[PDB]
Amino acid sequence: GSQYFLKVLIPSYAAGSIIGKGGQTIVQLQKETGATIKLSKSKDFYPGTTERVCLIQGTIEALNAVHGFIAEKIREMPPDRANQVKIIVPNSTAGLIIGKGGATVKAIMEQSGAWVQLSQNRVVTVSGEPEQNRKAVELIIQKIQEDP
RNA sequence: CGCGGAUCAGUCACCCAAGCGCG
Ligand SMILES: [K+]
Ligand SMILES: [Mg+2]
Ligand SMILES: [Mg+2]
Repeated sequence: GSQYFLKVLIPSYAAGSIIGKGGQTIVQLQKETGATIKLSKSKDFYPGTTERVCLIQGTIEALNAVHGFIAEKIREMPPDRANQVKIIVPNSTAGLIIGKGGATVKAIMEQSGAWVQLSQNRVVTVSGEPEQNRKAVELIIQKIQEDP
């Protein structure tokens, strides 16, 4: 199957619950999706964040699924960040997500009901309700896929 | 590459050190 990458920012309070005791949860998730998942270590934050990074590699569907799981776990806090997803895209993909004078991010936001913003990489922050975020991430991933 | 799993890690896995191998 065709393999793709997704980098997601995880607040440190959520990492415990996505790895699980002795790694059980992350293993299961990797085994069930076929995805490979790597978190940066506890104090390895994305430049100018307090967030760890989660490298996911797998099929388009596995990326949406892994990210769906991560979102859920983040939604169970120890305020703004409860309902955001941040992902890291190459400048190339960043360019594709925006679109001619912002047409594309506007289309995405219409289709999702999410509020999407962009900060050699940029972080994309998606804002809204679970199903809204999940929808926008699907469109974003689709544009990760389509960039050669 | 395989076994291993120091130290880190506080739901902490994978990766990574010693050490011991197979090719
Ligand atoms: K090993
Ligand atoms: Mg091992
Ligand atoms: Mg080794």
